[PDB]
Amino acid sequence: SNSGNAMATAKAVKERLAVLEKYFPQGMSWKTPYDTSKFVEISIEKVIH
Amino acid sequence: QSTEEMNDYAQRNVVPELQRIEGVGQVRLFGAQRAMRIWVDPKKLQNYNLSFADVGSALSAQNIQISAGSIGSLPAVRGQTVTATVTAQGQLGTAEE
Amino acid sequence: MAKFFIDRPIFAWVISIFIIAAGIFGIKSLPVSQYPSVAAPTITLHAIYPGASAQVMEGSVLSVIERNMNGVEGLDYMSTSADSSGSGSVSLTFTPDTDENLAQVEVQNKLSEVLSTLPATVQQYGVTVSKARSNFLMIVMLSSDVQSTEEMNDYAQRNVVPELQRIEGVGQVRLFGAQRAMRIWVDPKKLQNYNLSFADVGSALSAQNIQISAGSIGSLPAVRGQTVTATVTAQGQLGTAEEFGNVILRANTDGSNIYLKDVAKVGLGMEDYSSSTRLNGVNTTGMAVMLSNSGNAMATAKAVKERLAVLEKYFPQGMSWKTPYDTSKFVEISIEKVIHTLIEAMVLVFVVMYLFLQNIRYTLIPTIVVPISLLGGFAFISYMGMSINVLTMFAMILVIGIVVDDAIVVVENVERIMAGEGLPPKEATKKAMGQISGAVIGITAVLISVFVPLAMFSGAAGNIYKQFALTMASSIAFSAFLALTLTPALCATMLKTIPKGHHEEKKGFFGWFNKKFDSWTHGYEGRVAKVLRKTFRMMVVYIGLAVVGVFLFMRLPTSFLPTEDQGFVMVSVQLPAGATKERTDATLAQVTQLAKSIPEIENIITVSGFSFSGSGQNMAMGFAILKDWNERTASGSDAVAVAGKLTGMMMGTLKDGFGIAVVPPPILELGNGSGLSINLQDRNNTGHTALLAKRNELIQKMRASGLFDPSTVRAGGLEDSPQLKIDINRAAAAAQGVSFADIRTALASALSSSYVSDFPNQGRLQRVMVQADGDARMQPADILNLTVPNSSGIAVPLSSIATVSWQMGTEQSVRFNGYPAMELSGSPATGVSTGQAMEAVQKMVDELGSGYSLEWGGQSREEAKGGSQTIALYALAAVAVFLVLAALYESWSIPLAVLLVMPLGLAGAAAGVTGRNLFEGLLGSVPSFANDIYFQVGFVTVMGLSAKNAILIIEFAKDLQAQGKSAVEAALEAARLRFRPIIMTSFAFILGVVPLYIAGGASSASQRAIGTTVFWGMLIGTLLSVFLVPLFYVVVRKFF
Amino acid sequence: PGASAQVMEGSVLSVIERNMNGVEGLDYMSTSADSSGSGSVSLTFTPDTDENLAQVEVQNKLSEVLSTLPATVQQYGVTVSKARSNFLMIVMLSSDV
Amino acid sequence: YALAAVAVFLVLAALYESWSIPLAVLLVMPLGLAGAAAGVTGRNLFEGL
Amino acid sequence: FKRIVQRIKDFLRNLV
Repeated sequence: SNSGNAMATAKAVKERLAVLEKYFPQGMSWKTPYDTSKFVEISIEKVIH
Repeated sequence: QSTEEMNDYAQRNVVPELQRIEGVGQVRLFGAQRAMRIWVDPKKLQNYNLSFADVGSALSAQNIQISAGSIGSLPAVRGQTVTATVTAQGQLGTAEE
Repeated sequence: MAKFFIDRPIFAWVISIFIIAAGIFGIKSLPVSQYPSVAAPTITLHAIYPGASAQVMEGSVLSVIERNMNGVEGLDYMSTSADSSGSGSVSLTFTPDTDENLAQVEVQNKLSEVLSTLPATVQQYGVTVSKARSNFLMIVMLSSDVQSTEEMNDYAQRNVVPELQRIEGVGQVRLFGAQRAMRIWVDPKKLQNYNLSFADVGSALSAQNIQISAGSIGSLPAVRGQTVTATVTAQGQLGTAEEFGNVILRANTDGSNIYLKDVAKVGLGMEDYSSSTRLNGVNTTGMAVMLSNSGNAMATAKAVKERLAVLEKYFPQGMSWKTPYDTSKFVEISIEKVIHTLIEAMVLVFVVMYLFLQNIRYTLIPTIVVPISLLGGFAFISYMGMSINVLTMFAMILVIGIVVDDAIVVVENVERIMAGEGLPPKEATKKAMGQISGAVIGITAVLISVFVPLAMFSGAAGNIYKQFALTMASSIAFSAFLALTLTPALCATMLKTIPKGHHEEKKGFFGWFNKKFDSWTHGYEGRVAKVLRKTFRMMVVYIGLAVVGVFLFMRLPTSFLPTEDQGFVMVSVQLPAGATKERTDATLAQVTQLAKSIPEIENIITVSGFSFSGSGQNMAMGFAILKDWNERTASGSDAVAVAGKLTGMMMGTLKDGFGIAVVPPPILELGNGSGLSINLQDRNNTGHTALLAKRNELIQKMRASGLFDPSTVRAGGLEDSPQLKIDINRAAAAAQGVSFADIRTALASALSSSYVSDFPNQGRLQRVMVQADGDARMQPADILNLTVPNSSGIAVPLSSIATVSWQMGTEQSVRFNGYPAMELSGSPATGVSTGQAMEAVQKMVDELGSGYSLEWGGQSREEAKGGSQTIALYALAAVAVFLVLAALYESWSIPLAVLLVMPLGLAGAAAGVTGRNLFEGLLGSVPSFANDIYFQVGFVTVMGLSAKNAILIIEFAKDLQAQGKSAVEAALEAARLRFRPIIMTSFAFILGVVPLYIAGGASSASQRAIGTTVFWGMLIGTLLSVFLVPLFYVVVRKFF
Repeated sequence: PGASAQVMEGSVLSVIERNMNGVEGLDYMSTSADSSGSGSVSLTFTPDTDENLAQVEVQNKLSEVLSTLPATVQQYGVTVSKARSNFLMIVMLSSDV
Repeated sequence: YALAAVAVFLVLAALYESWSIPLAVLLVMPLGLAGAAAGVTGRNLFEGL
Repeated sequence: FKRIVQRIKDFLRNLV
């Protein structure tokens, strides 16, 4: 969203998906193979180091 | 499960939860939720002398929501002790119907 | 700064004049209401779909609207509710710090997207988007006992409502009565006689009652030479029942012209017929007035009453007006209490000051300074955009005492210096202020540090705390600023030198009191020396006291606010399912007479149609307005006692149905904050039966095999009721010409009303409704006598193509966050924290298979969050206090001696609450005190005052040691020096809080809570402090 | 359409105007109706009132009140504008062809 | 005009530690008012003539 | 007018 934050939004999405997994039909999983917040977090960590 | 069933489950359970998350602007499913699909053969319509509009009109006229009402409704005669809700289905829910 | 203003009294006076002016201006421009806004924003939908059941309403309207609401900014949760009344609502709750106006406009813009996908009748009626917030002010009742409720409702809508909403400060006026309408009551027998149908009636009404738009003559693109243009007007609408009865339904070739008036009766009526209201057993028309944001409640109520008194002149014979409830009285009483407490505090301060300092001009300084500090607090409150209400007025009442101390300290120190060294008032003031200035600065910093955390809480509780926090902080800051500038100037100017060499060889009362107080001070110093000589034992005693106080504090009940006698009781009446409005009205008459049998009840308002459980013809409720608090002071005349008496009478009198009387929570907008509220969702859309079975299983698990006080565990809905189910054979209906949509129209007009057109009625449009005669819709056997047209246009009864049988169906449906849900309530068994009970129910819900989730609602949503925020805030507050004291004393270890006084106040408060609870139990009264919001506020107040006293003692002790005295000698001298001011302030503050200890009347529950906490905490803390603070100093100096 | 100035004023403009009382920072109101079935309500706010908050509040109240207004008004809706009445410029276009 | 006079009075009193010096200062405002009013009246008369 | 009634009883539902 305009004025949204990538890292916080991605974390919220992943936590909500983990919570919702408990109600899935049998045999159903979930993945996020594409995620742009990983680069942001890793780069921030490297600069902090 | 096939991609159709999974798409329907996503639209009904996952998408609203995701778009209720803060910072989300839009969620796009690369697919669609389910629907009742009628696949008409024009040759059979010719055989029976019918039309596409006939199919549409028959579907519209025979599948609707009915609001029956109630018995002993609020303006009532003197001595009314029984009130009830009336119900009628009028709607189809399966492909055979 | 003090030295600067001691030489410039007029500059200090000018600054104080500016402060007074700012305070007056702030008071002039403050909103006034009984309570502020504490709940979060909420938007509701309120659609009408006539003639439908809960399932139909839900699936066809509410789910469709709900699905387009995921995406509005700042949405916390969402819910739906449908009943058998033909109306439903969608409720959207929003995260705090969300603009309610923006939320409402966004919800409306989302509704506009899917509005066209709703049933046609829903679109005809429209959907109303509004905000749940209501700034309710009054109820206005019109009673006649001569003319029907239709007449009174019409008169109100036409005359009274427009006049009230033109008054200043009025934000909205709502009429609790249906508008007028043109009603057509069709007899189906006559319809079948003429081979006509309800559809024909509706079509004729719509075709023959319509607006005509002709146009004008000589419109712009006119021929050459045109000189005149005129507007052409033709009226094509009907306005009387005789005109409507002449509508042509069938123009026969012979010219018979079957008219509308020989198949139906046409006359003016109402549009609901659902709800009825009465006042003491007579017909009434109620109105609700809502104050506007930034409005003054007292002024608006007075103006409304004046307007109604003027308008009373033109009422029809028999009609009278009455306003049985008003919220402005509460805030009026609170302001009067503030003024009375201020006057009493001034008188008490004068008395003690004159008793001790032996002069009349010493009493003048507190009198001047305290009101100025209060006015500065008022100015700050206005600047921050708050309002005058009960909570802010209570904060003023409570901060009066501390601002009084802030001046007693300075005046006492100056008077001591003057009497001791014999200096003139100017030199004495300079010396005293040089002594105490830094201590004053540190004390104000500590007070701000302790009060700021109360403004950082979250939720409705945080909103409630913010009032006290901001008001008190501003008052304290201004009091400190005044003590550093204007108090020393007043001391140096208005005082006269004590005759040099005088030993106060007074006569009569003054000499005697001086001698006795000197003996008391000497005895106090001896006891303190005894305490100081043996230090290990006293430290052990202090640890014991602190541990016991902490233990007492932990074992206290937890609550939000104590129920208050707001002056009325509520009654809810519920009858067996399927009962009719006539039986409910009989029961309501019984309830009215029973209320009449109670002297404590002034007016009784009964409303038929809905209850606490919900809507229905078997539901009802009543409002009992009690007499004034003054007329109700003896035992058993309080709201709880009146409710108990009414309930006991009802349980023995009423035959059909049951009634319950209760008192509402202190704040109406904020729902009940007691119990555990459970939402049981169905993720897989199994069905109603499965979810009901799971709810029953969960109820059994909670009650039989849990810890929940089995009594309170019950469902919060409305059990299923028998219904009539029509089964239609598709083949049979197709064999004839019935099209399943003619059935829809026929039933919708026969068993329920139909909204066809709109007509003018003396200037305003009103609905036309066709509902069919009552004789044809009373019995189940009447359903199959209804007729529906064929393709050929002939009437065929429903009996041929349909059957009807009794079934069981849902009476009410609710969704929570987009899934079918059930609602449950509960309460902890005994000594069980809410956290473990919530964990237990979460485990039980997990025990149920997947597809069934859990969600908290109301206060349980906030209580799910741990109490870590409070702990963190108080820990940070303590750290800040430590740092400020270390800066003040230029030490790391001295500040410790000041922190050790916190347990003393905590123990005093907890012991006082426990003891008063036990005493009331002995007297037979049920416990009424808990660890609620007011307890926390009072604890903060007493803790700050004790910290102030300790800080002053430690400051005096430290300086004496630096001069050469040992630690023990310095502590003794500091205690001897601080004895008198501490006695004075304790006396004044304790006796000024005493009135809040015995409070009784309006809002007296919170008053009593604060009074108990403050009184006992202060007394015990001061008694322990005057003996233990020197011990703390000595120990801290010895150790480090 | 089809309503006289009196009907338009008493059925639509008056209803909106009466419900417009209590809006923050409102100075005065006026209405104008005509024989051609058109009408308008003008709300003037005090200076130091920002147009955006007043716009949002006025529109919220208007939506709240529209639930009862006449059917044809609901079909056409109610338009909103907030621009200066007085002219800044007049732009002219001239041609001889 | 009343607020202007009051503000001048209070500021002078705070500046000079008196209640009488500002009172002496305030006595000059009527002279300025008389001058201004006489000037406006006189220019009106002169233009009329 | 059902909507006004719906509003009043929703508030009442909440309190008790």
